[PDB]
This record gives sequence, C-alpha cells and structure tokens, in this order.
Amino acid sequence: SSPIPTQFRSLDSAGKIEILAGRMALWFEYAPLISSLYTDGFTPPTIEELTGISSIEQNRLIVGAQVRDSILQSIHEPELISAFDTGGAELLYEIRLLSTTQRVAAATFIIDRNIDSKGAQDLARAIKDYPNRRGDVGWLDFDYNLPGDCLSFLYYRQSRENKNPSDQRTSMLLQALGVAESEKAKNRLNTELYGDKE
Repeated sequence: SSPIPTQFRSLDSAGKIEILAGRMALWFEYAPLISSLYTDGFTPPTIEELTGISSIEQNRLIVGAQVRDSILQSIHEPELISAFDTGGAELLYEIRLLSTTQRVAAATFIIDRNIDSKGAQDLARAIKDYPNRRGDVGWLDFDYNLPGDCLSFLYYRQSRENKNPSDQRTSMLLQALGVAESEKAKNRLNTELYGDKE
C-alpha cells in the first residue's frame, strides 16, 4: 500500500503494534505499519483495541499518507511536504479524490491560506464538481486549474440561489471573493457585489 520506513522494516507484528500504541514516529511513518498489520491478518477493531487508533483514524492516516506520497513523487516544492508533518493527515485525506496535479495545487492552497479540514473538504468538492457546471452562468470567468477559483465558483453558485439583495447573498459573494485567484474571477465578483447602486 504505502512504503514502510527503513527504521521499521524488520519488525514483527508486535513491534509494529507497540510503535503505533506509542505513536512513536511521524504520522505518515507509522501509517504504513497499519496497512502492513492488516495483511498480517489483524483487523482495524482489534488494532484500535491495542493502540487506541480508531478504525476511522486508521483509514485517514493510510489514505493521507498515500496522498502525501502522491505529492512527494510528483514534482513539487519540498517545503510543501514539510508542512503536513503535524496534523496533515486530516487535510490530505480530504483531497484524496483529486488527480495528482490537483492534489499538488489543492495542498499548496490549503497551506498558503491556512485552511482547516472542513474548508479542505469544500475545496476538494468544488474542484471535483467544477467541470460538471459548464452550463452555469459565469462559469467561463473561473479557471478550473486554480483551486481557489473552483471554490470561488462554488460560493458564487450558492450565492445565486439566495435572494438578491440579501445578507446571505452578500456573505456568499464575499466568501467567493476571499478565495478567488484569477483576475477574471475577481472582476465578475466585484462587478456583481459592488455594482453601482453602491
């Protein structure tokens, strides 16, 4: 599944389990030990019983580590990876459905703008959804390649579902503006939010 780190590759199950029970490494370093333990014939409930890693956290760690590994292999800035060393699992898990290229871009955006897990979920969902919205008003003003533009376009779509004028509409438009990256996307947002009634 993932690659087991050198320092751990000659452990029997018991050694892997004791390490996990002590969280005795970086999160993505003990994650492959979980995968490895699965194939030893150990199932998640009994791994939670022995280490305290809930079966949900297990999946999050394994999948996060694979996402991390995607970015690592792909050409990237080295500092990007360094940023996930602590609590990076919950953010990387959320972008797992994206392609490799999208993962590198989304992760970069998550780091630059300090996005939490919820926001990362929204971002990943927005990126994944964008191509399906071709017919929608304003779609051409947002760059699919740009994570913040994808998320911006989702907030903009949601704003067009609210009444105009309303505080809800205004709030969604201001959110769309907070994450927009391209000038074309900011142009449309400015045009529609600040339209010369104001």
